[PDB]
Amino acid sequence: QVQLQQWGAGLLKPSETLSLTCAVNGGSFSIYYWSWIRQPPGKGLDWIGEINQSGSTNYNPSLKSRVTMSVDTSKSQFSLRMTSVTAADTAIYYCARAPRIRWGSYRLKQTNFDSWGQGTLVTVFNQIKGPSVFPLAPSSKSTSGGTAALGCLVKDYFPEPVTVSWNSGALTSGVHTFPAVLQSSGLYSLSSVVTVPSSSLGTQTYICNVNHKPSNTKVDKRVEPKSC
Amino acid sequence: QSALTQPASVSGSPGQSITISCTGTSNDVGDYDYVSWYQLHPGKAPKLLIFDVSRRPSGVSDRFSGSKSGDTASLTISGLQAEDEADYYCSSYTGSSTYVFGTGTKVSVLSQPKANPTVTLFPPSSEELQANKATLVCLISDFYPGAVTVAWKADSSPVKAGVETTTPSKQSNNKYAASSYLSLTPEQWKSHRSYSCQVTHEGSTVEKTVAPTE
Repeated sequence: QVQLQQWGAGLLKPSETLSLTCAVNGGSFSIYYWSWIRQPPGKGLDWIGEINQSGSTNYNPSLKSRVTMSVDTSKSQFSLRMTSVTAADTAIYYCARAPRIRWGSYRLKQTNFDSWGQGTLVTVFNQIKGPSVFPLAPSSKSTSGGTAALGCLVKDYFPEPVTVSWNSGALTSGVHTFPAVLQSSGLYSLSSVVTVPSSSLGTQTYICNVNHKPSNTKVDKRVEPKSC
Repeated sequence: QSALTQPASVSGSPGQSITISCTGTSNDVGDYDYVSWYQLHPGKAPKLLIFDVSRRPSGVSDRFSGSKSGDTASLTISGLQAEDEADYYCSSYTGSSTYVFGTGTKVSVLSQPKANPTVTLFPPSSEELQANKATLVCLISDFYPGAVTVAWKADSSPVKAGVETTTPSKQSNNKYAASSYLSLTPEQWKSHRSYSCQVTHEGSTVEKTVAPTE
């Protein structure tokens, strides 16, 4: 196998053009195909397409309207262009080798991928945007342990990251802040939750402090029970 | 072409043997010998384990073995070791001169005893609803191994649109937590008797339900 080095701008806005490049070290294009593959944060792998050193290309049927690949024999580089991106194109983009060979006339071997680059993380969204913060009032879902869960929903922000404290940093025990999910919007949401004793509800105060530094948004939200 | 179907999650204890299936069609797995298998550790690049259904590159442990019967290829991992905990993907060349991938399988090597998740489902807050939005929040905690699937239900009908779910990660105790979100309009929230979060873990499902009338 070979060593693939890849680069290109990974921060895009809707309708722009992704342009990534991969460089071959430790071999040459030879008779092989050279490919682009992506991994969106939810989904599994998507094969994007391939190219050989003579310029023959084969593309994924659902992406070919927007995708074209190029090769630069002189530099030992091949490229991906994908126009009119949306948040549906957000993903880690890998280049790789597809070293297919014929064995006689009807027989292909090494139908695999093998020289996988390290990946380029591409995100697609319009602008910096601060979160909307809502309370997650205590639900009491461990009867045996007499414990409740309460929290804050940190919704629809871009880009990462967001930091959540509780009670201006005095409350860390029992806190768990989840990784963000990426929504179809291209915006992120996350939640932070505290496991507390049920008897504390309504006497102890719980306030979550959300700071999304990318947008200089700080929000404090009190989280109180719904009903006694 | 259509993604190869894999199981979402497979687990085993160290020393165990496990198999991961990968189901396609006539045009990929079935009529050809074009199946590959890759191991993906978080943040590392994919690694080839098996190609042409059953050939192993030199440098891949012989604990890894591939095979095919009908439209289903299978990757067997013998003598499970903790380093084998990763995501696994199959792939195939096709008779239409394309490649397709599998949907991916999370392999867990049980280093600790199994722990069932605790599920806590939050309805939309009044504040979110006044803002003409609604999000249901399903919090999943205190479980091991760190693999789950989450299904949402409106009444008894499956909800697929507007679902996002995180990959499990460790809490400060040493068990896992995950989270799933259902985005709805206030109208859809009010328009049903209940919504449920269904959390499937190691062969068992825990369900929680909220209602716009509570």
